[PDB]
Amino acid sequence: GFDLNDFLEQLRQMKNMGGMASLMGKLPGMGQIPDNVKSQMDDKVLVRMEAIINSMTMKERAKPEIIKGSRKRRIAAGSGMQVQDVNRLLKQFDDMQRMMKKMKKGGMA
Amino acid sequence: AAAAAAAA
Amino acid sequence: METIAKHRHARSSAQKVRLVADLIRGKKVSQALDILTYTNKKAAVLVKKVLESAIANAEHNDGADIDDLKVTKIFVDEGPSMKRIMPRAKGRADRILKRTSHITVVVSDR
Amino acid sequence: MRHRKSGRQLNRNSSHRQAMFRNMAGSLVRHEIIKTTLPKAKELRRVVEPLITLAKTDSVANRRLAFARTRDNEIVAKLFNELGPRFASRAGGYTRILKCGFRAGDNAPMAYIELVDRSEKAEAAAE
Amino acid sequence: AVQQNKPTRSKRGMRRSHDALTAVTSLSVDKTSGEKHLRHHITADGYYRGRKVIAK
RNA sequence: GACGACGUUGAUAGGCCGGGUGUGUAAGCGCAGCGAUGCGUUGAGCUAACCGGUACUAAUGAACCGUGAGGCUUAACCU
RNA sequence: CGAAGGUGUGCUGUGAGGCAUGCUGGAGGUAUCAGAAGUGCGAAUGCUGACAUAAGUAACGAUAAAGCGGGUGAAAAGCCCGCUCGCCGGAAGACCAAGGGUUCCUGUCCAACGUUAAUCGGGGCAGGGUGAGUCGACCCCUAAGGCGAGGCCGAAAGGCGU
RNA sequence: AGGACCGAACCGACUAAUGUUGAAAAAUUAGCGGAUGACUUGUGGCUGGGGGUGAAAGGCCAAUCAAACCGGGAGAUAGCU
RNA sequence: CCCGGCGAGGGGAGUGAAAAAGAACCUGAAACCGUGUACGUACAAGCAGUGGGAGCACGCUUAGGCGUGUGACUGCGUACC
RNA sequence: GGUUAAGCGACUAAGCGUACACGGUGGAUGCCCUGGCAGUCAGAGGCGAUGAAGGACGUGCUAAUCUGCGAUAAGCGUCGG
RNA sequence: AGCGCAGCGCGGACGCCCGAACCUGGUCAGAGCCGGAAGGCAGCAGCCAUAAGGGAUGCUUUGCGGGUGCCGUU
Ligand SMILES: [Mg+2]
Ligand SMILES: [Mg+2]
Ligand SMILES: [Mg+2]
Ligand SMILES: [Mg+2]
Ligand SMILES: [Mg+2]
Ligand SMILES: [Mg+2]
Ligand SMILES: [Mg+2]
Ligand SMILES: [Mg+2]
Ligand SMILES: [Mg+2]
Ligand SMILES: [Mg+2]
Ligand SMILES: [Mg+2]
Ligand SMILES: [Mg+2]
Ligand SMILES: [Mg+2]
Ligand SMILES: [Mg+2]
Ligand SMILES: [Mg+2]
Ligand SMILES: [Mg+2]
Ligand SMILES: [Mg+2]
Ligand SMILES: [Mg+2]
Ligand SMILES: [Mg+2]
Ligand SMILES: [Mg+2]
Ligand SMILES: [Mg+2]
Ligand SMILES: [Mg+2]
Ligand SMILES: [Mg+2]
Repeated sequence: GFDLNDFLEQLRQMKNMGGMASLMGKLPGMGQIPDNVKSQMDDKVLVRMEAIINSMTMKERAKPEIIKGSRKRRIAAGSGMQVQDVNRLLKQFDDMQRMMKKMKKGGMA
Repeated sequence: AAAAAAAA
Repeated sequence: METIAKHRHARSSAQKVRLVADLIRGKKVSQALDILTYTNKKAAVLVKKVLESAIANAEHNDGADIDDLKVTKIFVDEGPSMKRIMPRAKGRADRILKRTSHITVVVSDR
Repeated sequence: MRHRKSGRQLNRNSSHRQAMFRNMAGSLVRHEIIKTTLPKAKELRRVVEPLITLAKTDSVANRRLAFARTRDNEIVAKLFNELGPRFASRAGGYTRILKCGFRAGDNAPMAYIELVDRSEKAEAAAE
Repeated sequence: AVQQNKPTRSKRGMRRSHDALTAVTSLSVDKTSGEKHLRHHITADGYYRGRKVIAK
């Protein structure tokens, strides 16, 4: 019930502030330097991640376990990133599907 | 809460 | 290494796994399954995994995409055996060695 | 074995075989397919089909077993109302078997049995 | 029921003869140009020709 | 393990039809009796490994192993 | 520009052994003549450790047997959900003492431990979790018995006891 | 009333089978004896090894008893293997 | 980086003089267990060798009658303490 | 050279063995000691109601265990290096 | 009995539809690159069109196979 198609929309729905004042403050107890590392000027990676997804086909966006080196060396060629860059997105996404399945009401405790 | 989880 | 994979521990005894191995040699490769996927013995599920890992090493250590190959070698060796005890007739008949092996699969040229 | 035709058993009590086989029998009616060893399978149909034939009656006869072979008269009611009239044509035969096999841990055949729609014979496409 | 001298080598290596394993050999069936398993049609969908288990 | 039968050119299993058999006159309804109960429907109901029969279900089309005219010498037959 | 050690080889001695050298090896060894021995193993139902054998054999712990559909998962006969089924019920239920000493609950992970699989556990790693003027212990009281100022005994130790 | 009768709990062990590398270093199964009494049981206490306790069998004194276990004299002695 | 269960385990790449030093980590013997190749081997009786010995696989040499392995057949012939 | 006889007749290895190749198992061997094991010389021969030997429990930024230390708690003062 | 046709069936063109993540093309947001600027290059997803390769169907052309229909001819 979740995939890249839905995960991508979550990025476009960031039109309104996108968290420039929200997520930026969702960490009162900053770990010396956690903020800037997350936002990253809001373009260092926050934008790249989207571009990498835009260069993906409807099939890849639907099934994340069907992408190989033949597809990784293609997305980076169009987006402009590298091979490891595209891999990071898949990794961070793998930990998302596992989290968006073990909860119900908020998932708090 | 969607931004308090996907970003958490 | 001419694309290998082998194993270590896990536990499945030697002879136990040495039996299923004989099933696969010579042609092999394209036999990543069927001559294995259609035989159920624990030893089988283990040799296949490493079988694929091995045939997979054909896209990294060396070229020659998966389709040719041969699998001219498959041999299991005795790997360190775990020891345990066994309550029985007051304690006399108890040794229990878990035993374990590997597989060491290979894929060269014909 | 010893000498001629007798049979029907698997490690179990024939005092209990009735249940280990009736609950399962009432399931096919509840559903259609049930994976359960070639044995339990090749053996299952003798309780299902013979109880299927109790259609023509749809009276006291069909109700030879309602309050017994199932706490609720669900399965039985489902019979003289649905299953009975379904296969009214070619009476003989009914449930078919399709090998699945291999049960994980204990390499035992599976199969799953079925009924109409595409049994030993065949059927159309719809519903 | 005790034994007394027993030759690990040679002997036993002989009983092992009747212990080697065996090979299957089966088809693919019309639709699956491969699997089909043994005397089955195909597991991919578990169909011999249509609506059997899950298919079109 | 082996061995026999049959695999749609089919009775090889199961089911289904009929019969046999064994039990002993079901259930339901009606009537008699305060009732237990009895009588009628009714020799009913049920019925296995059986006999006769029936492809309804399952026995699928292929695939595998096994080859490609059979050593030399001599004797008898031969053109 | 490869010592001891391991392994092959060739030559050599009557034999115990000697040398030369390939390879391994990664740092030491020691002609000679003399000196001193924890000085030379095949056995002692020898001692310690490692590995065989039987043998992939017996066995998997009460004969209160379980079937099915979903879920999860790499995989489910065994785990979660559900419907059946069966077993105990002066108990196979509930509570406490004794003893145990986190085994309790939640999340997690499945190497080892579970006589199998294990996503499961009394297993691993985390956290959390036992709140009293009335229940109990302390605490008053004394039983059996113990200890015992001084004391009576007794080589010493120490025994007995107001 | 009763070291009374029958019989569960409870206490005990007469018989047979099974087990005998067991489920178990003495039990399981079916029977069996006592069951208001020289009964049975919880907690704690007291008797120490030539000593204890003993309805007496050399029985019991921590899976040990014609003299417990642990450490010592100790490398006892061994005309024997 | 890649197979895999975001396992185990491994394969590359890199560190290094070395990873034929990878944490099981110096050297790594023996028992014991395997894969490969040469030969012997399914009508033949016993401490399994020793004496004789053909064949076969390789190696010989400007043949010259040989070296290594294996050993059919055959005389003998009951381990050590 | 064509069939029919008679006489011979190697080729097979389920597996087994010997030789060699390569591994596995295993941990000997060689090499090495901020560990032991005799002793020489020179000291010192005692600590404890000023509360010992030996511990329990605490004490660190987390802090499990040693080592320290004691609610002044890996320490406080003071003189000297 | 033998053929030529009609017709059935089948194959290849045409028209329509569908149709390759990259190695096909045009257009190409986001992103990347060159330069002191102004300006370009390369290029992915998507959209449109269109091969190889399919499909429904109307049926022109057309290779070949049929042997039902069934004229004529040997
Ligand atoms: Mg009964
Ligand atoms: Mg030395
Ligand atoms: Mg000797
Ligand atoms: Mg077995
Ligand atoms: Mg045996
Ligand atoms: Mg047996
Ligand atoms: Mg059990
Ligand atoms: Mg614990
Ligand atoms: Mg719990
Ligand atoms: Mg736990
Ligand atoms: Mg006293
Ligand atoms: Mg009495
Ligand atoms: Mg006996
Ligand atoms: Mg009894
Ligand atoms: Mg009594
Ligand atoms: Mg007591
Ligand atoms: Mg005793
Ligand atoms: Mg003395
Ligand atoms: Mg002595
Ligand atoms: Mg080493
Ligand atoms: Mg022979
Ligand atoms: Mg000789
Ligand atoms: Mg002195």
